[PDB]
Amino acid sequence: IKTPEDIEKMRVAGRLAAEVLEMIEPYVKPGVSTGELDRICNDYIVNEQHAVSACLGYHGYPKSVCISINEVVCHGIPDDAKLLKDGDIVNIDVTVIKDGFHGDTSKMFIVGKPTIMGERLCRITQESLYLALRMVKPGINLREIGAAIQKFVEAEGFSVVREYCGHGIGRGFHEEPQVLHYDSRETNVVLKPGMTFTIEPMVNAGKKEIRTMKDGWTVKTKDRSLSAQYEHTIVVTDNGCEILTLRKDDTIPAIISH
Ligand SMILES: CS(=O)(=O)Nc1cccc2cccnc12
Ligand SMILES: [Mn+2]
Ligand SMILES: [Mn+2]
Ligand SMILES: [Mn+2]
Ligand code: NA
Repeated sequence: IKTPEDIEKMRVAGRLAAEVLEMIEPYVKPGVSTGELDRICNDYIVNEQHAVSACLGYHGYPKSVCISINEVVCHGIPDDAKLLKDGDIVNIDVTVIKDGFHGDTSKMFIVGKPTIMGERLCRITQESLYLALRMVKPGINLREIGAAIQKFVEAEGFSVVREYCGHGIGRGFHEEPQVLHYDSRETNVVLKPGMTFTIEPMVNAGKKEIRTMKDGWTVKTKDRSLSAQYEHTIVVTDNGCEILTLRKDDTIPAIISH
């Protein structure tokens, strides 16, 4: 449970994280390397935002952002040799620390000519984040929120990745609680005002199972189906929530009141 002043620090950090995604958007084009995208992000964070990437060095992570293409579910490592191409779907997952507090958000970019199925998976995944956000208010259990995401996603013939989840966030990067995106008999966390955490559903076109690669980081779908993710950092309010990482292109308001 964060203090008013700490919540303010989270607004600042969350805005910065959102702004990295706004900044990078025009660079997300056929032909660019994920390596360069990462350099551009890191330069912006250090030099213009006077912040730091939370990811760089975190538990040994080598880069400043995670960039995940098509069948890669999460933790794609920027690389100078990996070029974006027409029809790709790409997640850029950003976390910045500013004044001791973390802001954590990601979105999908569609590269070149969108494919109908890429467009669909991306839209449905964002909608699954959106429906979750509209549920958030004190007195609700996280279990219900995980359950609703799962129900929505699967009704689309998609699946929810189980190995990854949203999380409490503040002066730490991945704090309690775990925010599962599916119904779990383990989840029992009733929301309270001032809690800050993320919601970050990872949705596969095919089966839920994943595979980790040999670089200690990159995760793909076991069946090599497409996978998409969107993420926001939020604070629970008296009556709902406030999205700390909102972007210009978000089709949901910052403050959600009940
Ligand atoms: C820093 S990171 O964005 O690459 N993410 C992570 C790093 C290290 C450990 C993690 C565990 C769960 C989820 N994300 C993790
Ligand atoms: Mn991560
Ligand atoms: Mn993230
Ligand atoms: Mn996160
Ligand atoms: Na993907």
